Amino acid sequence: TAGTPSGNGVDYQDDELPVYQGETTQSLQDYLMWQVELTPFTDTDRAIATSIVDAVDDTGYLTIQIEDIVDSIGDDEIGLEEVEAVLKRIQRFDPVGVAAKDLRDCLLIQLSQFAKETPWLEEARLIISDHLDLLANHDFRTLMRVTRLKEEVLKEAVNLIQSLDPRPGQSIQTGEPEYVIPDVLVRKVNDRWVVELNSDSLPRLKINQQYAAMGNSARNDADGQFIRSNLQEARWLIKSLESANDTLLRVSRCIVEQQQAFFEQGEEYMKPMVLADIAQAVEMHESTISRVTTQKYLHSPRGIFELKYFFSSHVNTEGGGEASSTAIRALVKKLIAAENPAKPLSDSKLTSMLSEQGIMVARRTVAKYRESLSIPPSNQ
Amino acid sequence: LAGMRGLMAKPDGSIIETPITANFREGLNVLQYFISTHGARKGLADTAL
Amino acid sequence: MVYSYTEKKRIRKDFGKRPQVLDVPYLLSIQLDSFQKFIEQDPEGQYGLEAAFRSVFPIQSYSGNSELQYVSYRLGEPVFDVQECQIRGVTYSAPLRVKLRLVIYEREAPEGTVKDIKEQEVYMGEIPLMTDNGTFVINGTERVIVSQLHRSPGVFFDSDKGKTHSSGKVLYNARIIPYRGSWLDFEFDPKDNLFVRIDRRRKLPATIILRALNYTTEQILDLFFEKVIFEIRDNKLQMELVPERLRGETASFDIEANGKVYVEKGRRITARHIRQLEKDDVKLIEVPVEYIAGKVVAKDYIDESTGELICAANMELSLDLLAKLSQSGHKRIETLFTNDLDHGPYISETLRVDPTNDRLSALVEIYRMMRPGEPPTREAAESLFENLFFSEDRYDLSAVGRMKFNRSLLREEIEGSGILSKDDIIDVMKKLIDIRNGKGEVDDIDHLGNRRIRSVGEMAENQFRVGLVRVERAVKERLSLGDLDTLMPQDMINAKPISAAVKEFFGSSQLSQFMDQNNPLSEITHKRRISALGPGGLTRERAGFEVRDVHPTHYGRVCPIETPEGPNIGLINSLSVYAQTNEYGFLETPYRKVTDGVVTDEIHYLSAIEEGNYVIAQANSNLDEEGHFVEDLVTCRSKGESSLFSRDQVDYMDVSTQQVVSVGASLIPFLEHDDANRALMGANMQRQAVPTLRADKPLVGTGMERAVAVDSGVTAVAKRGGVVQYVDASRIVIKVNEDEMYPGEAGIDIYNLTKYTRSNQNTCINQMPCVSLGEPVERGDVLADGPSTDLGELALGQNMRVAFMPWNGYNFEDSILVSERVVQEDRFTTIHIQELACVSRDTKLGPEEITADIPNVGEAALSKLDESGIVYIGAEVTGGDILVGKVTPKGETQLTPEEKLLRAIFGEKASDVKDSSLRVPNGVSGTVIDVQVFTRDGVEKDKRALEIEEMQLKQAKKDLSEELQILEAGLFSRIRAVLVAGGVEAEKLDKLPRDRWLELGLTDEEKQNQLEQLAEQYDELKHEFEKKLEAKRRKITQGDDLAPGVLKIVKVYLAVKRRIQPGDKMAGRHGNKGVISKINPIEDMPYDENGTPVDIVLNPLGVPSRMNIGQILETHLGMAAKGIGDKINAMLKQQQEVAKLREFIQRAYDLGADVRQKVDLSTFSDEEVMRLAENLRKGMPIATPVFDGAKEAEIKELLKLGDLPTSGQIRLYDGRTGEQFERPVTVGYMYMLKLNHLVDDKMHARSTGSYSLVTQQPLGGKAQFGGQRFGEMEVWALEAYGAAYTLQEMLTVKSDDVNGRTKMYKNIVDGNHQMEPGMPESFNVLLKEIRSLGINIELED
RNA sequence: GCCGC
Repeated sequence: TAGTPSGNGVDYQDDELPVYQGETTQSLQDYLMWQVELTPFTDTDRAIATSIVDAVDDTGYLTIQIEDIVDSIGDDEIGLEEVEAVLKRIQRFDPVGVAAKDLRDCLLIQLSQFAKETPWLEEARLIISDHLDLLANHDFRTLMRVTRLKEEVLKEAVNLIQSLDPRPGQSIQTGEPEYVIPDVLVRKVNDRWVVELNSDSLPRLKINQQYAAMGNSARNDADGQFIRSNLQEARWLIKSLESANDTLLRVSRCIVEQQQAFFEQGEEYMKPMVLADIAQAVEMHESTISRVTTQKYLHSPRGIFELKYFFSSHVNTEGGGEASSTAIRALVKKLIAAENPAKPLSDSKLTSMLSEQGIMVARRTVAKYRESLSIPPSNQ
Repeated sequence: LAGMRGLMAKPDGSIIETPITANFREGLNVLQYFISTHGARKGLADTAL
Repeated sequence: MVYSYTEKKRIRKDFGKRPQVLDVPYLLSIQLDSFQKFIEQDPEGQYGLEAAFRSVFPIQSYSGNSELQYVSYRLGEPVFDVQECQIRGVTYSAPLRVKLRLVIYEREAPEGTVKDIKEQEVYMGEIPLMTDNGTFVINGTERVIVSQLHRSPGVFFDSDKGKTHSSGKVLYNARIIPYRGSWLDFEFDPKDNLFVRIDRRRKLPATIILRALNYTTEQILDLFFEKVIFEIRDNKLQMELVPERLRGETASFDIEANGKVYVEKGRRITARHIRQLEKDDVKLIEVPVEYIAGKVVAKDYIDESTGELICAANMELSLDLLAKLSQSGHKRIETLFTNDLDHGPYISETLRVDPTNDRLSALVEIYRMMRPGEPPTREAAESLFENLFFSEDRYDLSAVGRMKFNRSLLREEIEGSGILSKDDIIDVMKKLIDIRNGKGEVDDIDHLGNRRIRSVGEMAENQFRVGLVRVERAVKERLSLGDLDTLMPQDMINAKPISAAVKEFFGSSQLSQFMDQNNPLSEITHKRRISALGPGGLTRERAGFEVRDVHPTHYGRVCPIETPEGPNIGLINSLSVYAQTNEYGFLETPYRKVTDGVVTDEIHYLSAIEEGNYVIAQANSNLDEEGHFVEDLVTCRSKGESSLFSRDQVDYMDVSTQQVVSVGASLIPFLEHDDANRALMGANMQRQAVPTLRADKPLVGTGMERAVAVDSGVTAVAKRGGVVQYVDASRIVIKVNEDEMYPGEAGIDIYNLTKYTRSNQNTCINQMPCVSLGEPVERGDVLADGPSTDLGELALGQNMRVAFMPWNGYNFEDSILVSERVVQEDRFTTIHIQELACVSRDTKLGPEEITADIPNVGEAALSKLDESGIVYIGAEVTGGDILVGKVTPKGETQLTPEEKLLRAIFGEKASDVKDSSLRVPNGVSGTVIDVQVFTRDGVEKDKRALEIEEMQLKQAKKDLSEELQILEAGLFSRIRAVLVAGGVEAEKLDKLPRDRWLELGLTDEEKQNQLEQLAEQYDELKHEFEKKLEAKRRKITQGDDLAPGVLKIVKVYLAVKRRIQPGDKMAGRHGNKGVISKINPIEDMPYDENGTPVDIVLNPLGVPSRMNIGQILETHLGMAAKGIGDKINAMLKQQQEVAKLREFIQRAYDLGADVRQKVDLSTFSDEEVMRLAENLRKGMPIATPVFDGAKEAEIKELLKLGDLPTSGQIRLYDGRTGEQFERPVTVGYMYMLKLNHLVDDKMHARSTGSYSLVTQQPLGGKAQFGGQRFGEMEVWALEAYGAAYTLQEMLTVKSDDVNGRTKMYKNIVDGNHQMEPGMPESFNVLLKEIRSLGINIELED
């Protein structure tokens, strides 16, 4: 290693019998319930506040309906008239705009708490937020005529709109778990692309299991011999770990030899690898190989980190033989990305171009591929 | 400080025959300081146990 | 000659009085010698991995007709130096390459071979290398490895103090320790029977181990006891005479010699009667038959008539048995000594204890006893006994163990086998038996002749061996299944176990730890440190009072001052300044030989036993010009004692008084006027001082500051110094003198001075040059000084003007009153450097990118970020400012219409990517100092990174082109000389480049030989320089092979200044510590008649009860030194002529009472006198050695020469009222240190934070925002007060009441102040834990 | 490992 990162901060409970214990953390709802406790509320008001705080998502939005909140209470004199009042009180909390019904509600609540002398407060308070929101989503060229205002003033009214916070309530959120990957199966580039299995720790577990179980057995302080108590348990542990490691290594080897085309040259050279294809390769059932490849990750210099991605069973009735949709999806992404400023990319036109390239795909099949991670560039 | 340091010895509890005839205003010898280190260490170890 | 260039600049006035026979050692050679004897190869197997390789190899598979032949090894060149390793966070190591050959032996032909494959060397593991200072950079740290003091292998005899059975019975035991293997014990029960404890198992009698060596009881009886012959012929029944043994006995009957009475019956036994009997030559004499009744037969006499015989050895005889033996024809009967005067009944009683009389019976007995499992089959026991002892692999005494074993048994030979033989156990048992009988004595376990030292090299060798043995095991198996095609690398090279063991030892070990980097002296003390703990050592609680005591053999080996205080007292020690280690591993100290009545300058090193044997004189004993003692009777140490002896009686003399003081203690002036236990505190506190903004030399020293400063490796020392050519704050270039040079390529010296950098304790290490320009430099001179160093002298504090008086309660107890002038002048101000790091790793959502743009963050936080998104170099950051901008992707594949709307109004990401950026932690104010972006191979280089690369390569070519320029200048000079020799155009030739087209050809010889060779050398030099520069450039820009997950690492360094404050802790070097109580304005401090105020006010009450007299003497001597400096400064102000200034300096230097230091300004240059005077303008740096230094009279005459009061006390005035204090107040100069204890690092307050998941109780400790623990004694105090509500509020809510906490917080915010207490969650956890057992516990109503 | 006992 040319350079090594510094060790990440870790801790463990010392001078405490239940080792490592734990640590409490603050969340969005925990921080909202803290504010509920410190504001003057009645018993029923506190109950409603807890009910609507429980329904706040991580983004801080209100996933459940107000009418559903009223239904949940199931109490007389708890109609939506007072549920709305408690809801507004909660919305005016430290993450301003939290617990909002929708995007319009966030912006309307956020704009309420301002100097009231903002240069374009009233220009964007309701005219842009509470009305013609879809126009602001679009270019809003006609919005200038709709609001009877010049484009110049709107050019900064939308600037203020963007200055307003998009999704309030995810700022207080911490985010300590980075969900990093150890990449149990590193693979490298050689004259034939060899692959290896790291983090096995089987010899490490073997040595520790020896020094503990076989160590106690070999220690002649105890009468007799502990040849069956733990000596024939460490062997089972080692055998289980080695069997799992061998199965994983063999399956990953089959995947690599089949998908070497992906790693070589361009990435989008995936074969539609079905579970049976590797099942016959290892002479083993597909279900056992499948369970194995569910969350195992490989480290690639350029390739994606995920065994399941290679399966792509997408014969797609391609012209010569078969193909894979994931490669077809990458092709569609690249084609749509590199187009004219108009960028038609019509699902009929895109399908015709793909068929000319040799991929006989239906017109609607390309549309589902595009809608998976993109939007039509004014193709309508 | 101004008179003899006196008779002292604590290797096992006995007493060294020749005492320290020097105070702290005058210097101690290497031998006298080495002798006094025994009692110093004994006291310091007694304190921490 | 008399003084070096660096020492002529400022000469310390030594007070000496005793010449030095030898100088002081490096003090870090130990570590260096050990590791050099480790990595370095040896023609024999004496030292180096070579010994381990020969111990393991050759290896062959069972019945494999296959061998591994080993031939040599080689260590590779490291890919990074110490600096790059330390900045990158990697380990500084070297690749290990070993050449080995595989030979296949013929199966058909016995002892014949068919194949022999000698392929090239193979690579296994990486060996960490120690730096020139004795440190191991592993994972970018320092990690000194501490030496260990353990018991040497051998044989030892003890007596367990004779208080076990409360009967007053002393029980003697013997013990054998090998280097590796099982142990052996011999013990005595209160019944006096030999017992053997093998490997700390159950007690077993010695007869079975005796018989397992094929020893019959009869044979054993003869060896165990001396036999006496009883002859019964013709009913006479005569007795053989042994007068020597017959010392104490009662004559049961008249004893007659040759028919004449010699000793009457019951006649008193007298040494005179025995002598008279021995004088008369007498043959065998008759005795009463009844006496033999108590005797015990030794042999087993056989009856010639029938096979029946009395073989019952260890048994007595009966009267009827006499008739049986007479009838059988037994004329002579063999019986053992049966005497108890000095000898005693042993072995035979143990024989009566156990009846096993066969080798097989003993073997099966020991196999069953030591292994209580399956019974053996005549083979398990036979194998086990060989495995226990005398097995080449399982059991081994070292060469030290064999030497000690032979020495303890008084054997002429020193060398021997590593395993014990049959005779060794016999000799040990015989010696143990004799010890009880009276001959011999028990040895001391704390004697330094029984305690050995292991350094880093030996431990590294041991760990390498375990990796070898581990790898060798796996190697054996694959030879069985290995075809001829198989190659060594394919013969289970197994580089994994060797490297794993090596890194396990070097990284995670008890004796491996960070080196203290507060000061150079602290690093030196850590490097020279001896520990009794560790793997082979003793645990803390397992230690006792006697182990932690000062032993008389500690004299010149370990200082009796420096040691930790609380738990580790007496278990961690330091080497004395002159101590050295034996090849076996025993501490040594040097002494001067004494021949006749005159000491000789020849020096011998003696171990504890060697010193004890001779009478050693004291260091402070006066001598004559010829070397003869001035006084007949001299003080000496003979055998752990001290008394008066004649000068001739002395055989050796102490080389120096310091011989008994550690290097750290050697730095306490007037140490002998300080209490030893108190001095311990001063020596310990000296290593906690932090370097300040500017180093200041001690005005009062001991003369050891230069050795510590230079030997620590902190300064820059001229390795081959010539003349200084270029100087800068970061570089020094020296033009080496031509008197010594390496032929070819000439050469110059380049030194890259270290700038501000983090230390292990977050302090700053910086180097500043001491030379100006064109200055001559000799070998070993100091060019630049590091942290806390001044002109090559250790300078770890500052010189304060101190008054000793009480001041209105502001120095009550140990408080210190400091003036504001100290704060204004930035004395005691330190720089602290911190390191923060940010790493980007690929995630399931996707790669983690580092960018300047950040969602949901205002422009204000991005003001200080670069285009990449990193704080600008030199930015000042506080609070929670953003250092590196990083965004992690989120997981989303269902585009909700609102999400599409959010993406429509806002950016494409719509702030979906979360914010995980490096922000400054709260309470941390720092200025951007250094950014260290590292990039993965293949990924796009960071925009900031290319700038770092450009700086790197620019510096590389800048420091590389100098040698090329010098070489090309030399070549041009040679060409110019050649063209001058013929066809010289002078300035015309010099104007045209390329030597004016090489000056055409001129003569044929010049064109063919001179010009052609010059052009060839020019082209070769240019090509070599270009290739070297290209190689350096290619090395600079390379992809960083990082961890598979890791994508990019960015490191940020912050620098802060710590202002001096009252909550801060200060100390002198005499054990006088205290915290600041107040920072006083300058007009309030006491001042003298000239209007000069003091800087510090110290309490006089701290001196007399602490016996810190060195404080006062140091203060008086500092006053004298500053007075002399003041006189010199006044003379320099008025620009007096050099002659009288030189005269006054000379008068000050040669003052004293017969001091050894002789300095004359007569041989001093006139300019050098001026420079020296300006250097000692502040004060004269006096030096008083440890036990041989200045006296009161000398201090007084120095005070007189400085025109100061002789008592050391002056008149002082109150700064607030102007009134004179009644009594005179002592005023002078003292060296004060600032320790690493600060209120900022020790101020914490919590109202409410996070809590442990278990017990629902707040966390503990700062850096975690914890609460203070209310322990058991606090609760006892609250109970004693009767404060029930305070205790309930501490025990319940505000601690573990989950609902009570929130209710109390709400009430306090509402201004109610009502507890409303509930039940703690810890008690619920306890109830659940108890119920989880089989016990039902409930709360009744 | 260190600090206050």
